[PDB]
Amino acid sequence: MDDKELIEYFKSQMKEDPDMASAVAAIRTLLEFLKRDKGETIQGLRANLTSAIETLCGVDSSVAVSSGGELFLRFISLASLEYSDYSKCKKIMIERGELFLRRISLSRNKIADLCHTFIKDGATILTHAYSRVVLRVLEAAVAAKKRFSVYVTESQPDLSGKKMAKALCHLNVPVTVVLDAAVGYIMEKADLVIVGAEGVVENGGIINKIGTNQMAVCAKAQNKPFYVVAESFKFVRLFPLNQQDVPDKFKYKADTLTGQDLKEEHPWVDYTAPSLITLLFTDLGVLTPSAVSDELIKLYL
Amino acid sequence: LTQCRPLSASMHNAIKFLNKEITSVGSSKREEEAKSELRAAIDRYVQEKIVLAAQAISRFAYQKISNGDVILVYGCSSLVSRILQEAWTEGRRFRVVVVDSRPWLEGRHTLRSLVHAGVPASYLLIPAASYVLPEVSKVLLGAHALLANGSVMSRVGTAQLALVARAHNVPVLVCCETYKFCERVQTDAFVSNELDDPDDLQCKRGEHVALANWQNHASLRLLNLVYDVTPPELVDLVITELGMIPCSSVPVVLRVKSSDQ
Repeated sequence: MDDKELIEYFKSQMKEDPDMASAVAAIRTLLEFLKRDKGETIQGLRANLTSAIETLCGVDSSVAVSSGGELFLRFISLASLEYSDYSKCKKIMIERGELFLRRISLSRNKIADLCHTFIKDGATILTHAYSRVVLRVLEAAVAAKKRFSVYVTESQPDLSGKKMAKALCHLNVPVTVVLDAAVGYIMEKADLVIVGAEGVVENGGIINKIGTNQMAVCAKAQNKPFYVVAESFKFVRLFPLNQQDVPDKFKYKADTLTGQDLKEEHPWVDYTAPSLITLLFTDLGVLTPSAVSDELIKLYL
Repeated sequence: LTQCRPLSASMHNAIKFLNKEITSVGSSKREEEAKSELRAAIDRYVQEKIVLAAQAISRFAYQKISNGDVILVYGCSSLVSRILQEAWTEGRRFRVVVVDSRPWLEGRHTLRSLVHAGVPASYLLIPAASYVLPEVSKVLLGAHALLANGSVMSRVGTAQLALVARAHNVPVLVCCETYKFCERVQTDAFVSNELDDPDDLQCKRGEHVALANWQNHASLRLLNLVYDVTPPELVDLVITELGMIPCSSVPVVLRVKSSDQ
């Protein structure tokens, strides 16, 4: 598959299912590229897949796409380690990739089933930006006959908080939209904080929409629980030390890529340290942040 | 009196005031005139430093209490009980959670009063405080003394409640009359404290009695601490007859009360 056809396939996959995650669509596109590959060697296939991953990351700058590409690369490497013959290797790769897609298509249901029991009846939940996983968790909580109130931040500049508020109003849930600046004003009302994640870094922290770090800090100040819901394919092998240690390709969008109305090209993601996170609700279960690194240490090496 | 029981801060301040009043008596005054003046001064001290101060503190604290509040009180404090009773009488509706501790169990006193006034009241022991603080909206404590650095010297366990309330994100208010403010400073409960009777720590659990004849064990010690010191960082507000002040305003108030004398 050429670069243009890869981009078209990825965009069509995203468009056909709006609820499909970007990382899942990228992994499916990578599997299609593997199926359509013509090479007869492992190294050539690896190079072609790396080029495809670079193309997809150029299309979409989210950490989820990069983590999905890295996961697929590790998957083909694990398949190649066991089997020396390339034909059997490719056949097993195709079968296990189909199984992998089928399994990761059900991550959100497992996350919701595991997480909906943590929402106490008659509680207030504070949320940042839009997140399909959080929406599914709240759907499951509502279906379990639980009444709760929701505060959602506006999440400037794309105002995805209003979209999340409309989605929650569709489910007949009392939802109130607050300003980002008002987060510290409203934390005293929230019983718990639930946010998604665009990627889970090695130490267990997360890389999420800008404004999540200050929400986590305010929650830690008032000793409120901070819960993250994220699928396993969002695990990345990154170890930022501060906000500037996050790679620049993730902070600034694809189309985006002094001292006077500069604005310094407002970042889109920030890093939240694992010390500000109480629990993670992945498709692998309910984990402490320290468990996340384990899933990577066993994945490689 | 010190031999009978170590003097409280209020007693020390009253003694200092009386000594200052006696010293300032002119040598030309007749004996009966001086005695009548001293008795009148003591009566004025009681009326202004305790009664009118309590009324003013109750009026000030009435503003903080709101409808639907759940106020956690600890032990027995006449000022806190008066504040709650006068707030209930004036029309405020609220619940009170009484936290008590061994061996004095003074909180029961408060409980009784809160039922005579008709205020709904829950009751529990101090170790269960962490269980009840999610419901609590305000903690209202009485103070035996306020030290010059802002520390609150109160019944043992008050600082514990302040710490757990801070951990649960609950405001802590302290009610104290300015006549109990002290110029001393304490950084801990070890330097200055009172050791009550150790035998009061014995309890009747079942048919047996543990700690009976505890002096027969050479390595066994019973520690019946009386007071404890809450650092000013754990106190959000102090209500005095001068109004609502920060915990760091103790040294200035003393100064205001000393320039007059």
